[PDB]
Amino acid sequence: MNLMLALLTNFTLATLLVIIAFWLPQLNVYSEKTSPFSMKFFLVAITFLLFDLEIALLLPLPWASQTANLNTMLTMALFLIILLAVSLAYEWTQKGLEWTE
Amino acid sequence: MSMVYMNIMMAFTVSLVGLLMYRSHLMSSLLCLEGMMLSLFVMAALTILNSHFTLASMMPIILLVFAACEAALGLSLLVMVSNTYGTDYVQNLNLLQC
Amino acid sequence: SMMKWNRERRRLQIEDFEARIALMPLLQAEKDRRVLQMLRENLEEEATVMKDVPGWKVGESVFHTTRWVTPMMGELYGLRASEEVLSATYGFIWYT
Amino acid sequence: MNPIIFIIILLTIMLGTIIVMISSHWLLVWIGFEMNMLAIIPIMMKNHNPRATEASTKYFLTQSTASMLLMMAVIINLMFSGQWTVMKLFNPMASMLMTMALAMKLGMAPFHFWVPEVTQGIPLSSGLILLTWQKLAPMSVLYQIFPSINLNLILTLSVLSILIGGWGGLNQTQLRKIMAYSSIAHMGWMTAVLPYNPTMTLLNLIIYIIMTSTMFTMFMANSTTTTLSLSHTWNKTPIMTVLILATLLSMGGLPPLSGFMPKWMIIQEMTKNNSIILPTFMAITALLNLYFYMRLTYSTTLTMFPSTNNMKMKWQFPLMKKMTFLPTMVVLSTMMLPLTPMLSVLE
Amino acid sequence: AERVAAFLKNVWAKEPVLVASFAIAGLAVILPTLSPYTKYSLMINRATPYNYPVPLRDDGNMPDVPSHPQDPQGPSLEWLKRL
Amino acid sequence: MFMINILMLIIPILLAVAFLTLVERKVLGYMQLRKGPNVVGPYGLLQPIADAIKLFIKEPLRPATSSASMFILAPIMALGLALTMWIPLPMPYPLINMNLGVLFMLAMSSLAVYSILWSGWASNSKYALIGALRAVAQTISYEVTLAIILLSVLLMSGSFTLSTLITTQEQMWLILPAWPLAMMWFISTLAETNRAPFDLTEGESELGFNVEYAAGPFALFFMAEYANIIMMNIFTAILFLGTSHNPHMPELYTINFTIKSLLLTMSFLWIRASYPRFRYDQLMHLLWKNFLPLTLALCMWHVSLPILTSGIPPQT
Amino acid sequence: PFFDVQKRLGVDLDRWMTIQSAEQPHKIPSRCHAFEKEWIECAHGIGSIRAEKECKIEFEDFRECLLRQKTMKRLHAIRRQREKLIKEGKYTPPPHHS
Amino acid sequence: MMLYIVFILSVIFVMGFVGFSSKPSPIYGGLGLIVSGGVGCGIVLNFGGSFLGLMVFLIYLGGMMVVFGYTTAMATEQNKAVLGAFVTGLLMEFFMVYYVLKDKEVEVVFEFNGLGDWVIYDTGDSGFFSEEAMGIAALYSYGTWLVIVTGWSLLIGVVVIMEITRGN
Amino acid sequence: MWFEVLPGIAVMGVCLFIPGMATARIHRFSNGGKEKRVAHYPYQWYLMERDRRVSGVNRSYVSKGLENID
Ligand SMILES: CCCCCCCCCCCCCCCCCC(=O)OC[C@H](COP(=O)([O-])OCC[N+](C)(C)C)OC(=O)CCCCCCCCCCCCCCCCC
Ligand SMILES: CCCCCCCCCCCCCCCCCC(=O)OC[C@H](COP(=O)(O)OCCN)OC(=O)CCCCCCCCCCCCCCCCC
Repeated sequence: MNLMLALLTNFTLATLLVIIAFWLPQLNVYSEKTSPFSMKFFLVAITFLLFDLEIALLLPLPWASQTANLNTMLTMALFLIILLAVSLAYEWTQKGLEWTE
Repeated sequence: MSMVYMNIMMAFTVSLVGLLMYRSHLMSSLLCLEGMMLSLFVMAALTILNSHFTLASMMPIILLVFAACEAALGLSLLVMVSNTYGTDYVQNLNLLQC
Repeated sequence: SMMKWNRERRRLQIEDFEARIALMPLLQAEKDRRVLQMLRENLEEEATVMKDVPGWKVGESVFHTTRWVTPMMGELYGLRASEEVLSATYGFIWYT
Repeated sequence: MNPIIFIIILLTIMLGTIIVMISSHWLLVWIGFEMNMLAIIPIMMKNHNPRATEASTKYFLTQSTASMLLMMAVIINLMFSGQWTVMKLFNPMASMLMTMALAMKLGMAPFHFWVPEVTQGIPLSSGLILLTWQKLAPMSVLYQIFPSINLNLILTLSVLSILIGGWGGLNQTQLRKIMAYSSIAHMGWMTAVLPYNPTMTLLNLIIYIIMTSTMFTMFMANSTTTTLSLSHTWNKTPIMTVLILATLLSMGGLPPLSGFMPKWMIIQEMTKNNSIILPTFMAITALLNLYFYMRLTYSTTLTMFPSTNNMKMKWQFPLMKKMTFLPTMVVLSTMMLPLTPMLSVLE
Repeated sequence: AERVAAFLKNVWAKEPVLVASFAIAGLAVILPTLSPYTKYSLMINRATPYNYPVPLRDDGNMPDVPSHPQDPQGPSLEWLKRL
Repeated sequence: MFMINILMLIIPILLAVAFLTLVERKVLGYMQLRKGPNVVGPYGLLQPIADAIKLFIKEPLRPATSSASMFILAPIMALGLALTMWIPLPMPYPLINMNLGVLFMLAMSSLAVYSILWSGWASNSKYALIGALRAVAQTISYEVTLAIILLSVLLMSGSFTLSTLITTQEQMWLILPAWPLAMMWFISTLAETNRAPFDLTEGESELGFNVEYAAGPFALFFMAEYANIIMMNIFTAILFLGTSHNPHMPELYTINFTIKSLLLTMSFLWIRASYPRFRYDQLMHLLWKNFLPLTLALCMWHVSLPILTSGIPPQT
Repeated sequence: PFFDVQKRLGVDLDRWMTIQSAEQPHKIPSRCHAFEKEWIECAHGIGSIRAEKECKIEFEDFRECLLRQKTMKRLHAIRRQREKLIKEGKYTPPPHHS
Repeated sequence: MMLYIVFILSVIFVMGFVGFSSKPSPIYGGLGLIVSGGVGCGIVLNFGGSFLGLMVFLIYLGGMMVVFGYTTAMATEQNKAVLGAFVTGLLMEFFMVYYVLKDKEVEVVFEFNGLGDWVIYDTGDSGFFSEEAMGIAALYSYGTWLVIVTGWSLLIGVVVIMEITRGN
Repeated sequence: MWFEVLPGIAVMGVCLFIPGMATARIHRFSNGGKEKRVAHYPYQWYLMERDRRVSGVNRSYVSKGLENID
């Protein structure tokens, strides 16, 4: 219940400031004023997604070090990170990480 | 089953029907495809956690990783469709009738 | 420095874990008597509530086997106050 | 595309299909399918033209939807049985979605509208993978869950496939569409005998792969994709027309060629189960396939169509295409009937 | 002998960051094999008692299983107090 | 009493952000051989209050936005999430004692990109959208290193609990065993919060995304942005400059911990005054070609180092 | 499997997560470990044609521990009967149930 | 009404799905899918899954959904059918909620119950660890085969997407 | 001079001290002068709920010692 109140208070407070911000100066009456897809940007987002997913597989590492099979665990932990570095090398050499046309 | 399962199971049905009825945009359907995996993610996690199927606690994460990789491949095709006809409308993708 | 301090922390965890082991027999005995009591308390109310129902057996098992089956939340706190049920279901998940 | 990346992508298509066949867990089966779909799209986009882009899109949407239904069946099966093992499903609703998910992946009617269009929009080599290799993974799962498949559903999908493959093929002049409808028709035979004797499902699959691979290989040698362009072959490579005639006759089931063996054994395993109406209707409807096969034999080998003047410049060069295993595949497609009892090696 | 020195001294001048990255990653893969303390990591992990030590019914022929926690028989964590 | 606790956390945060504007203007002034605000109140102590009132009684624009509902959702989300990232901070006792607090802060921090993206849409300007896309690509790129670096540090701590980082540093600061990670964590926090030398949004002559906002709505984006500057420097001190906790005198912890958190916040102002600005293609190369190779290599080193020394921390 | 490579090579690729009564880390049991064990040992070796008839008693118990369908029907009946007697003055909850 | 938090969240879960399933403009469709994701995590948290619930925020909402919105703003060129579908969806949800709250038993394909989700929770736990966390950490000790195939697929995703997007 | 920058730092410094000082005091006020109990794992929660039943008053922080044992 505590975490629920904390979220309710923060967003309720933010909404109040926003609406009274759009209305408090409107208590004033000012005269009415009257009167390309980029490919490289997309590749940054996709590269982040595939890297972000691989991070999801690495988050449980601290708990994985508590096992009695450290030899197996340490072998796969270094395999995931090595594979993550192989993806970076492939993009680097294939001109993926460039911003020049 | 239980009361919560009904809404999760009915949320998958809504997304499936949403995916099988395109309106105009291709981006709209990909969202209905990623809604389907969200319902499957929650439904599986509810089953695994409730039954204390310990070793299956990693399955929902694997479901999320592959489903997002598939989603990335879907967005790439959408981009290459838009770079050709200027928009992501499905009616343009009608050359293969003949 | 980190190796030394982490090694001392593992010796502290074992000491803290062994205290739990030394107490589990007493806690298990208490839990067994508390679970059985609540099952019997529900059995009485079921008998009173359904003494005149067309073909109802009081405390009839829904399993073919006669093996002991761990009760679920519905069987223990079926007819208890909402606040007590709320604590025993979401109390841990909602603590802080 | 770099040659090394082409090998890597192909081995990933194979690895996806192999994972499905060696897995005792529904999660690894699903992972196998996902790895397979991810790797095959780049070989469909390799020519970089709008039609390829459209074909890759229609394939992604179909296979993505099919995989979501399959994963829904697995979870329902987990709720009602508490296990992941690759075997009979324990809920009738799980079986329906699982059976329908695989039907969409295979291309069976009425989930068939993508096979003619995807096969038309991609090169011949990509179509060969699509129509032969991509059918191994779904058939492996059907081989294992057939004890719980709804009989009226699997036999209803089989009958529609035979009909729709037959009628669809009559109105085609493009070679890639003709093979696509031919592929739908032969799928119905494989799934019709599945409830009765799964061994004959594999035999019909093996024979179909050999015959289909022979046709695509011969089309790729002359770079022919239309009926008319195939009719100039007699004036360029006369031998290749005799091989096309023999294979087309084989695919139609005419004895004493190899393509009569599966139709022969499937009719046997259905009459043992007192199924007389279905095999007769299946066999008669297959004459539609024999018709538009015979039409290609009239415009390719049994008649000499008009030629063009520039053809004379082709006579001065040889065939530099690979034509891998073509001599071996063509013989297996025509001269295996005397070895019919060898199907026991598949048991 | 001179080829390697020329190669190493060039990446160290043009790409010091990458030279550091591969050296650090290379040590992460090698030292655990040669480290004599890697065996103590497994022993510490096996010594941590998450579960309850369920006792064994006594049959008479079990001289290696103590009758009481403070008996000298059974595994000992003396090596851990000194590590 | 918990409701009183929430207000005892929110209001002081906003007041701290209000007077951070003053301190920033005066530290920058003295590094530039001038003074900064010293007329509005003694030593400019009333300058923050004057600025607040002025913005909230100034007429807002609200142009012909394509939505007019994202234009109001963006500042709510930015400020709402900025205050939410404070609730698990042990100072030394958290308001909410989460078991996975370190993971909670990553999760909430990755949602702050939407307010940047939504405000881009609402502006209805094609150019303002380009500025939003560059800012978004910057934020997601540099939170790859935040996640991996954090994982590397927690391998010496053993949990995602934020109060366990206090125990881990009960004999020595983690800055000593992990200073290379601290360097790339500190710079990664500047890029996340669009701070110089990484402020291309506010870096005129190349672009910002919050250009169509004025008056109160603009102040809401400003307040959220500065509350994140304090929060990230409080996170850094807990992570790399652990303060000893005495259960009988918790105020002793808070004073020492606040001084560290201020010194790291002033370092942000110090760095703004000293360096020129990165180019967009150059801060991306600083991440994908320099930090990420080292972060991945150090992650391998920190997974193996505890094993080969027999120094794996306890799970609990 | 279609191909039994795992059994031929004696390598456990994916059989460790197939059933919830297998070996779990720290010996954590599933809620229905006993029921799954009983059904598995009943149906072992006799093929699925026989197990569908000669191990039906165990299977129904296993499915009762998974979805708890029968129990929720019984609790639902008791709640209705108590509610019916509650709104007639004919029932009195004891002090420790309130 | 706090004992039925899971069911209340599930009702909001469905309403969000009816939001983007009706397919409003992609900008609003993605907005509705973020709300469902947040509600989806809320349900998973209340069943004991904390790591799994938070993984939804970090990877699904803060990951994929950011790429979806990022790609929409750059490749989407910022009716009766939408309203008709949206109203049709809510009515079915209302009737399903109405009946399961009236007789507490509904039969649509499956037999659903209406007592409350709390009735199936386990009644005993005294561990010094998180069972969910232990299972996920087993990915490295038990899931050797899973790690290899998952990692290879992610690596192939990088190769494949660069091939598709080159255009030449 | 430079020391005229300090007064702004003191106000900013004091505002960052109140949240830490307030939480520590409020916990002790609401927990009978002790630190708030920390229950990250199920075992700790089980003990805390047991303390609630043993206190007589339904409060986890009222400790009963030997004087409660016969
Ligand atoms: C025994 C085993 C030991 C294993 C570990 C061994 C480690 C050995 C040391 C490894 C190197 C240490 C890593 C340092 C980080 C290097 C990152 C890098 O990419 O450098 C090159 C990068 C860029 O390098 P570059 O731009 O010159 O060129 C890169 C390469 N070429 C030439 C090809 C392009 O440097 C930067 O990061 C730029 C800095 C931006 C401005 C930052 C302002 C600094 C303000 C002062 C802050 C001080 C830190 C405060 C910390 C406070 C924390 C509480
Ligand atoms: C056994 C388990 C571990 C197995 C690991 C196997 C997988 C490794 C994954 C590594 C990550 C992928 C990186 C691969 C790409 C290598 C760099 C490359 O692509 O080559 C580009 C480079 C271009 O050359 P150019 O720029 O024209 O001229 C100057 C070059 N120096 O061309 C070059 O000249 C670069 C030269 C090749 C780079 C070799 C890197 C070797 C790294 C090993 C170092 C280990 C040392 C550890 C000991 C340290 C002791 C202090």
